[PDB]
Amino acid sequence: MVLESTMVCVDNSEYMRNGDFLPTRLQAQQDAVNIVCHSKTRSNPENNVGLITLANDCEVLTTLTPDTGRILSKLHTVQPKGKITFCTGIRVAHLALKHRQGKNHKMRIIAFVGSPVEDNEKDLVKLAKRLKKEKVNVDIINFGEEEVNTEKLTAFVNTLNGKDGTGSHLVTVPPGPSLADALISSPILAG
Amino acid sequence: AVQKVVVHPLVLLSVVDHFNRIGKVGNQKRVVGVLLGSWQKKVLDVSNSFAVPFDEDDKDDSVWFLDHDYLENMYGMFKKVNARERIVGWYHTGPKLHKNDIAINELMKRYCPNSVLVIIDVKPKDLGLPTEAYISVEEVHDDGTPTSKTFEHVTSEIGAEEAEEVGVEHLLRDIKDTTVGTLSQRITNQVHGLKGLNSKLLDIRSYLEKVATGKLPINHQIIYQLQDVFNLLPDVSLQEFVKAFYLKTNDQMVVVYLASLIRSVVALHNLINNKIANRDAEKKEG
Amino acid sequence: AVDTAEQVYISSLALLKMLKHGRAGVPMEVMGLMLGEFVDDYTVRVIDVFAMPQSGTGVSVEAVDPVFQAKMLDMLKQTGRPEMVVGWYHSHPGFGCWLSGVDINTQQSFEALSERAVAVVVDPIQSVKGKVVIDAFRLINANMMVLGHEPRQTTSNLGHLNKPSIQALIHGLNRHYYSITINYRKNELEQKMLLNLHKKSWMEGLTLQDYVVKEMLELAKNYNKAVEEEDKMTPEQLAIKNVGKQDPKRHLEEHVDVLMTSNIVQCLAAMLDTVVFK
Amino acid sequence: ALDMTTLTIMRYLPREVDPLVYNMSHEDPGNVSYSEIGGLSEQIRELR
Ligand SMILES: [Zn+2]
Repeated sequence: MVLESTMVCVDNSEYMRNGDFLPTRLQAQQDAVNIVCHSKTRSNPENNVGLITLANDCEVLTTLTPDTGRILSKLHTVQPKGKITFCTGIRVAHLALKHRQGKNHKMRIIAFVGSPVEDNEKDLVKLAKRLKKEKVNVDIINFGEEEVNTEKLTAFVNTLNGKDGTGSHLVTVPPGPSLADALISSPILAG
Repeated sequence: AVQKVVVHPLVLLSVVDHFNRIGKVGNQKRVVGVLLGSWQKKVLDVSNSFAVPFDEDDKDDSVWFLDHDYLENMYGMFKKVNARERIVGWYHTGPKLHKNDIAINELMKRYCPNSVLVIIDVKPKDLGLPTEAYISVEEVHDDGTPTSKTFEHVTSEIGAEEAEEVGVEHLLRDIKDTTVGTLSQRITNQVHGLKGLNSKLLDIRSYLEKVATGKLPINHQIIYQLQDVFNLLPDVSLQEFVKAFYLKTNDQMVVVYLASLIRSVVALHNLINNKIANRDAEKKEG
Repeated sequence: AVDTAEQVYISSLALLKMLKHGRAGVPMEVMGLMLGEFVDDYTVRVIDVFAMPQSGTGVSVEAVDPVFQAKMLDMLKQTGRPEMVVGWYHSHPGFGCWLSGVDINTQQSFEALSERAVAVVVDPIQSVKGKVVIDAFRLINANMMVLGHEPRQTTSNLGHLNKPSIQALIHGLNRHYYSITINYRKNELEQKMLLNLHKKSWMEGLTLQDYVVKEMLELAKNYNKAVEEEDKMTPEQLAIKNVGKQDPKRHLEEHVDVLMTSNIVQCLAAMLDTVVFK
Repeated sequence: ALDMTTLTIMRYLPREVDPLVYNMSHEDPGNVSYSEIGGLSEQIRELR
């Protein structure tokens, strides 16, 4: 029963309203959260899952909890419209994992990007080097739309996991409609 | 709403005890706790309160975390102790209000329909009262300021408790008319002369400083409207207040005289009582 | 293995919470758990107190909820530092401070749980800042009765303990228990903020506007002087009286200080008239 | 209403069973018929 707590970051935006992935991108994002929460529950019952929108407002939608019932309710009525603000959300997610009293549980972040982020690449790279010092694994699955090639995120992931680091997989949105199961397989195959 | 914000003494101490509890880390530079109080009437009275763990970050004041579980579990257990007790707002230290306060306020607004922020200062100074009351609302300014969403100051008061200063006031206290007009006048001159001047001085500095850093010298109607209300008296030259002559000046003499004439009669009673006390009672050679 | 005149230090927050919780539950004798610190046998300080949710059973050990204690402790761990509870604090309204067989049964369980197991008995009889009806009691073992109950290495502390002495109702049930001295825990900034919030706040200290004054004063000054005119007749009687045998003459009518303070403070309004304003 | 422990006035509430007072109040009924026994020659004349 490996102990891990994951502060996932969901996305709610006009981009998320687009339904190219599955019937709706938001529904597909909810499905992706459902599998990861189930996977954490299979790995350990005590595992804590918490999520928050990284768009416009980046607070805590749900405090990390072993029970997944709160996670499902937060996914319901997510309401999408805010422009993505990944930099504020990523900083909040890393510190929030430290905030949890049970720091013994392994700390991981899974995020969904629905829109291009208007941030200096150096600024996110500086956050990524700080994230590397924090040594908390972050894997991001881009959903529906993303900055072309997620170039800033690819550099951010490399800065986050450089020098033979975890190299947590970064999933650029598959072009056009993507099956949720196709999205789920890459994180299950490797972090 | 929030016509007045009485804060119970027990809550006022509770903020200070929390600051000592987190005194080990001075990085936070403020103490944040859920403020629980009863909306019995328009008057808001704060009662027993608990402090939610919170971190404020200098990085754009966007890295702010409030634990949903701590706020929900503690409030429910505290509500079980008092049915009257309900979330009524939140309390923070850090006398200068941080920009992050409005974002924290939005979460506070969600928890309580008409919540309030009390900026209690754990380190007390002089003048006024420790708690500062602010309520954040969204509206369209009549003149036309964009957004017009800001905290609004509200009147604040101290709550009533029994057997509370036996721990503290018993050592000192001065409950008598002996010090009235002996030191009480000194305190008012000490603060109205200096503290009242300091706020006016801030506006006089603002004539250029508000242009330099302030919202505007010509801004916030009450800057001129309230100042003009304060200038109910003209402020300069003829005045027509103490220079009334036939009016206030003549009255001042009548009352001062009526008050003074008692003192000549007063001296008579005190002097003769001393003469009997020493001239006869002391003089008992026997 | 030897008891002493140990001192229990009550933090202001613990005392304020106990009386407020007690006042709310005075009809139903509410009980609570005292989050004290066992720093050493000689000195025990209760840094914090928390109120148990009202329990139907009473002040009994069964009434205390184990689940509530664990969850409350976890909240204390996350925010600030938690401390092991010294003992149970509770209110007996009928008898200011007293001990009961029901009380001993809970006290014994707390004694088994730890050592000092201090028990506090706050009550509705109260004064604005001078009652301290609350008292602290610790049971004495029957086996320990053969041994001296409280050997004293310090005479002065026993003398301070002697000043409270015993209560007549407490004396009735005193056997099998020993009173333990309670003192306020050191209060510094905490004392200072209430001190700042006393004359300035609890008492009237507007200060900016702290300073009737000329409207009803003329009536009060005439009335007190009229009372003096009648009262001064008694001093006139004493001087005329031979008073060979000492007799009370209703002197010290005074009111001279009351007239002096009222006339002078109102006359000090001249400072407001020409100095505080223009 | 008096506080159980404080013994101070809490609210003003007026409720009295007043059984004897009810007999002295509106207990008596009024007969609707103008002429239950007729005989109204002065009853609806001089008395009215
Ligand atoms: Zn008891």
